[PDB]
Amino acid sequence: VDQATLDKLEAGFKKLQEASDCKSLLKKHLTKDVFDSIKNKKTGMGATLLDVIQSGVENLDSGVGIYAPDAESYRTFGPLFDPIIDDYHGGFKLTDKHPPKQWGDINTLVGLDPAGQFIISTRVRCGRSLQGYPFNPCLTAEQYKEMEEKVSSTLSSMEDELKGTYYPLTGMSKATQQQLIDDHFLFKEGDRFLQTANACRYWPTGRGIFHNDAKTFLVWVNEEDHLRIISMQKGGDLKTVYKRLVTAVDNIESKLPFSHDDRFGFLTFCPTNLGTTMRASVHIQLPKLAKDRKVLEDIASKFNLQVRGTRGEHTESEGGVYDISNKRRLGLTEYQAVREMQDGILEMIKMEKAAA
Ligand SMILES: Nc1ncnc2c1ncn2[C@@H]1O[C@H](COP(=O)(O)OP(=O)(O)O)[C@@H](O)[C@H]1O
Ligand SMILES: NC(=O)NCCC[C@H](N)C(=O)O
Ligand SMILES: [Mg+2]
Repeated sequence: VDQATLDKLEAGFKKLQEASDCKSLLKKHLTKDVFDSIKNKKTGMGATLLDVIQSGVENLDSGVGIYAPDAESYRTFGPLFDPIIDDYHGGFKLTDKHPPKQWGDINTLVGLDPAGQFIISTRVRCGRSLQGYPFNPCLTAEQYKEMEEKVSSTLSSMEDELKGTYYPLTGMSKATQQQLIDDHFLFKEGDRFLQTANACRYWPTGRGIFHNDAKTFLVWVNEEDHLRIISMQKGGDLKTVYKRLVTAVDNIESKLPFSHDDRFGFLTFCPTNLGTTMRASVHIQLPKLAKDRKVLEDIASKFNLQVRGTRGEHTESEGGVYDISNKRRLGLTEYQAVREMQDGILEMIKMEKAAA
């Protein structure tokens, strides 16, 4: 680690201390001891502590504030990652290891809202990293192009329900891009948390989206993770949505090598996405319970759920529509993660019906 970087870290640490109302896990867990213990360390790819905490230093409204530039970072900077990961995922000890992949019995999942008055749409995503490629901040432009080639070529072999077409962001019309984002299908462009993590270099080179014609099965290429594999549709038929995701991921896994860690399960760029990498969500209206989004969030938290705005994290609810999902992804199985959403949403709906 050089001097210019040390200077910036000391100043960043200072900034976090002075931000009396900053509530990120970065601020909470980057103690002086922790800070001093790892600030002079560097990975084989040259990732430093600055590359890890910079997004959280610059964006004090971060909930977490850190990312892993490469896989090594998770251990090189363990003293910071470890407490943050344990905290976010609701208990995960130094000696704990994420369980083996287990989709569980899909037939035990139910329709989340049969009368159709609360839930708008249901979505399940996972993320994967390609073996042999580091995370965004360590990628070159050429690697983005190489990965895009590997993934798009693989997805051309999908068949039946999953058969579809790859659409590069490069050459994509502004109108087509904006509509896909508005309809909740395509990742947004220009995220300040990702940008400051240097996760968006060379944009839009290598970025794009694959989907079947119905857009119930989608794969994001080279956004936050190398792949995000998504199943979604209108309504509350979680069983179908989840079954389609399982089929797609099992099939893609036989073709592409993805990075998996004995302790952290599937590796991802953000520590919140480790393990199952799974975020199962609904877009839902709960007018009585949502009469104050902070009350809504307090209720959700007891069910281990997270509340986001309509256009994703770091956005507001529009027209009473909230994104509610399992928060935890690591230290529980895929089945357990999706069941936390199912169970929590079914009960929150019951509470809404009962509320005055
Ligand atoms: N249950 C859902 N139904 C429809 N669209 C959804 C649902 N949950 C999330 N989305 C959309 O997914 C996109 C990604 O949002 P983000 O909050 O960035 O999720 P991720 O963890 O998938 O990256 C946004 O456009 C958001 O509207
Ligand atoms: N909504 C979320 O919890 N997103 C995961 C972390 C995103 C961003 N780096 C943050 O810390 O807010
Ligand atoms: Mg996202």
